[PDB]
Amino acid sequence: TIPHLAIDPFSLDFFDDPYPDQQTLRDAGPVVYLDKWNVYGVARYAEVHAVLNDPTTFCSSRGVGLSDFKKEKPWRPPSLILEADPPAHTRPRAVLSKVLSPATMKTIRDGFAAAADAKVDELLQRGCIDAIADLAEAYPLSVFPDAMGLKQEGREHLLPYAGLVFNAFGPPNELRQTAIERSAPHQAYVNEQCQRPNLAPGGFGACIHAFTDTGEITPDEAPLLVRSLLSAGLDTTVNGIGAAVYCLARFPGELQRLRSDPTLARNAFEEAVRFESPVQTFFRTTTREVELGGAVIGEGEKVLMFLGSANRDPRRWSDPDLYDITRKTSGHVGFGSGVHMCVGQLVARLEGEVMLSALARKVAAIDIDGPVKRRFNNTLRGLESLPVKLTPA
Ligand code: HEM
Ligand SMILES: O=C(O)c1ccc(OC(F)(F)F)cc1
Ligand SMILES: [Cl-]
Repeated sequence: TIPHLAIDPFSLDFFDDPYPDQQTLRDAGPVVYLDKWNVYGVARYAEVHAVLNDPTTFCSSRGVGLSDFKKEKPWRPPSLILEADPPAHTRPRAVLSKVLSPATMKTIRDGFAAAADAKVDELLQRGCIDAIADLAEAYPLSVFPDAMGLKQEGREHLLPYAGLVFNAFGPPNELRQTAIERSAPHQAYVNEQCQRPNLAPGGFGACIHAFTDTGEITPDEAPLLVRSLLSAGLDTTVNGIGAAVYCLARFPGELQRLRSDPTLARNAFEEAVRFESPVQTFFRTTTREVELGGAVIGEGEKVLMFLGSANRDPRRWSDPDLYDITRKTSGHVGFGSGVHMCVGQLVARLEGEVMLSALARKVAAIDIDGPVKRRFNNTLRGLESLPVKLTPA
């Protein structure tokens, strides 16, 4: 009843061009079995959305990577939010929601926008730049560590640590094994920065620790919640902004529409998140036997959700393979859906908006002018290098 496929969604060939295999996964059936890793897969929008929105049946506390925490030791102590189910999930989630709230966004928006404008002005002086290292990486590095309250020393550990976290959700392939082999110095740095004395006043980290007297979290929960922001808060935005710039570079007609109305910046970023889906995949684990799209899945089974495939499913989207900055993007699953839906989405959207606004106002053309190099990661989709020429407006 359930089709069995040999596709390895964590192979370099798949990462290099996932779209044919993602159509094969969608068209084989609503539920497939991936023989390579002994997991179920759902690649259509309908089933991905259904799984995300039944956290009781499709839980997160047994891990959202391939590894089942009931069978293996987690590579690091479980996240108190990402790798927790209700009710344990609920109060840590509420704390992060209030730490990354609209009021916080109002306090940081002016500085984030000034840094975006400054970066684009700087890049225009150089003309030919690498849109990854010099923009998608450089801009988040210029605002987010400071917004966390991190000291300057050791920030070079942040992107390596994030690459490790996202590789570690994958199966035990070479990408994951190599990441873990090199992890010790990055874990040491990150864990140390999570302690209250090491987080500067008024930043996200200090605000988490300040919430430890309301009865929502205790002081011993705050370091791991800081760890969540140091795991998820930087490399995601790097690949979100990189996706948006890559989209504008490939689709000059959409850059031209964005220039003509810079208030489309926020939706142009949201559409880039749908179109590229920088966070490609997450797993759930079934807590009971369950019927999903005509399939009977037993208890204790891993289910792989293809978020990027769901965001390209023609059953849900018109012209899914087109980048359209005025698309009605509401409902895409690039930030997830339901109780775990990205708690940092207001930070991600703020960064993406102000960067695309700066480009819209200052840049007339974005032309790829060198070899494009892809970066391979078990969970993240994005580029290693994107050489572009920026023409000033
Ligand atoms: C374009 C940028 C981003 C994308 C595409 C993205 C994607 C996602 C997705 C798909 C989830 C759902 C995980 C699941 O269902 O298991 C999630 C959750 C989460 N994200 Fe984001 N994220 C981004 C930026 C950020 C930022 C900037 C932060 C923090 C500053 C952040 C922190 C988190 C946390 C802590 C969770 C776990 C929430 C929970 O389990 O309740 N993310 N993200
Ligand atoms: O809590 C954490 O450590 C954590 C780590 C990664 C993560 O990934 C993404 F969902 F994509 F943002 C979310 C949360
Ligand atoms: Cl760690």
